[PDB]
Amino acid sequence: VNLSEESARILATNSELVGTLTRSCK
Amino acid sequence: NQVLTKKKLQDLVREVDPNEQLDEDVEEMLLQIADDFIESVVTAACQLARHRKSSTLEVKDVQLHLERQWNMWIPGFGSEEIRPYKKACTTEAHKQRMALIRKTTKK
Amino acid sequence: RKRLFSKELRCMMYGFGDDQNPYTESVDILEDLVIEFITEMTHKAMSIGRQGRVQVEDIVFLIRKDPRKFARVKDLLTMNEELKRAR
Amino acid sequence: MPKDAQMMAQILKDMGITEYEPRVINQMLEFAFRYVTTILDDAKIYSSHAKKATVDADDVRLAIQCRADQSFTSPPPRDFLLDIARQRNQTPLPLIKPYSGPRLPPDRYCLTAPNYRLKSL
Amino acid sequence: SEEQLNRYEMYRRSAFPKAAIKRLIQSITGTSVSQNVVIAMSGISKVFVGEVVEEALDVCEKWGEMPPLQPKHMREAVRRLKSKGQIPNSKHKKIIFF
Amino acid sequence: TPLVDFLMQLEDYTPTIPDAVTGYYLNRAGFEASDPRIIRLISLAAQKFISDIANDALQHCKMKGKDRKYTLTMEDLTPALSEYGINVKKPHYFT
Amino acid sequence: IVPQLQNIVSTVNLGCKLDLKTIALRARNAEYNPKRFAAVIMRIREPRTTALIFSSGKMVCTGAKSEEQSRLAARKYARVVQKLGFPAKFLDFKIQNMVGSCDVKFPIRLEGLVLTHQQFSSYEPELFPGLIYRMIKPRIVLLIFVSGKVVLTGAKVRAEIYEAFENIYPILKGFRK
Repeated sequence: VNLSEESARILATNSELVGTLTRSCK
Repeated sequence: NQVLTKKKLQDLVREVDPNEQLDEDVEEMLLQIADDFIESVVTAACQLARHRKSSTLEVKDVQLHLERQWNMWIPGFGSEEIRPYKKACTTEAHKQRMALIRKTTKK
Repeated sequence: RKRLFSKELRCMMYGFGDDQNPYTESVDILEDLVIEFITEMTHKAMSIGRQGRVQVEDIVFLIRKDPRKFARVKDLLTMNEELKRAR
Repeated sequence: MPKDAQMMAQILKDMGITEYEPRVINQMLEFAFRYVTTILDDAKIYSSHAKKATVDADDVRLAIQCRADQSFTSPPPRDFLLDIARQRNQTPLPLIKPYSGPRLPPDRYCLTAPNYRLKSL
Repeated sequence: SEEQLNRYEMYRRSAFPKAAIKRLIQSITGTSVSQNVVIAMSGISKVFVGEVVEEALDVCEKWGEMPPLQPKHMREAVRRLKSKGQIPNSKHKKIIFF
Repeated sequence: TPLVDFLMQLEDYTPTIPDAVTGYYLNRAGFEASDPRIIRLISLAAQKFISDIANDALQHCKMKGKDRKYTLTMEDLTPALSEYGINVKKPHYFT
Repeated sequence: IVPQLQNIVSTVNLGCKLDLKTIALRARNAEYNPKRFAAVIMRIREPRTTALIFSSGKMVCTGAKSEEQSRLAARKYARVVQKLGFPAKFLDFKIQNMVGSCDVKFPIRLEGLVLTHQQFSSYEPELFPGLIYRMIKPRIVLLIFVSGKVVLTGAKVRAEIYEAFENIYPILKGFRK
């Protein structure tokens, strides 16, 4: 049960720090 | 109605080595090579499009000519999901003729 | 096709020095490259070794020439065996 | 002798080839097997590109014509060699200097060069 | 520093999800793969992304541009990698003898 | 100079292909090799290519599993040549 | 902070050879699956405990949460084998492993922890979301998670778990987020 909930916490912080605004380019 | 304009070509040389010039002959020949490449790719893609019994040139048949002949994969376009790869449709006639090469060899 | 690697690839480009906020078009090019690489490796693996089956042994023969990728595969497999032993 | 090696000697006899090595017939059957299994290679790529089941005759007809440019490219045609010549054949012949010793192109087109080599240390 | 520790965190913790690549490979084989295949195939593709981005930042440092990566540095990244044989294409029958 | 450093390392390795064999195939290619180290480098490159093809063939043979004597059959050499630019296609069963 | 034990694995020799079919047919809650594994899996209820009984008379007893509870469950398993009819002696009882877990009450940053102690810590995020740190003197394996939960495994006695946690606590406080 410890392995199941802690696996998604390595990826949840990978959606708060990196990629805040979405850019584009000509 | 020209597609390359000798300033986009000059920056293509400046991005490689900025202390390098081309001569008039080299520039003309490079423009000619670009025009020939465009013509060949377009004709082959159009023949594949005519084969799909369609009248629109999609990006799926400019892909198949550059990959098979020119060894070019242009990344940023994306395709549909490739179907499950059929490996060997070896027919029964080959399964019985090749089972005669071994029958004479060891027996 | 939709993008199945849009949020994961932005963490990876930051991991190799790009930015915290890369461009969507660059992320798209990287996603297309990854899908093409996986497809090519899978076809060659189906041809080599057991026909119609992709195995770790076939993948290892295919990646043998390139040093960086071969080292990573070996390290991951050994670490996986060690973690299973610890469990 | 199979029926296609008995027919390969007929093709060379129909040409001006009366005396050939016996290894030639084994070579002209490997070329004829590599060619049809390269056309039918491309004829299976084009059948799946138009998304059909079998390999029809219009797929093999395209696979023949779409590899007559890279696999069997031709010497240049007669209508092109005439136009290249008849603009080259219109500039006059230049005159010759009286005493120029060895007559040669400029130094970037000849093979005269100092032609170095490594010091065998 | 304080950015190098955040960058080293993303260099290690980031991965493609195993629940999607096992869906992606099995759409190519037809039947089934194993867990030790998906573990390796998710790991080689992280090296391959790190083969491009570490080399697309060499294209950007060679030219006069900054860290944001335009697609100009990414098509050039695949061009330089393919000329060194790093990007495999199994649809181009190559010939060395001519 | 990488090539010079490699030539210094070669100052010990002796290639399987002799210098008269390599020095003849450069004569048909267009030059008489004066320095006997250039012949050595070309021979060593050729030896490496043949060794790589043969080793890839041996690896396919070992993978099919028979483990006593490995025969260099065409079934192991023909996929091992296609990784380089050699595409053989041999026929069977001439009708 | 104190680590509470969660799992105790012990072993006990009964000394008498057993044929497993009569134990599987007579005793309750006994599971035998030979085409799968070669032991009888009997569970009790009062102390939530599971025993693998082998045909050579050796028994593995898992699941209890102290030493006295594991010993009492092992005695219960020996007497339920005894009352079926086998002459079963409690020869040797040894606890193979003791497992404990604890929360250190703050988030932990694992990248500095692998950066400064890479000799004893193996950390791979994709394979498992945890850091394996091997203590050389206690001989314990610690799974350290980012949320603050630490799991200590691979110990024979209780004092080894306690000394390993008191060893690894100042490092974890030094690497607080």
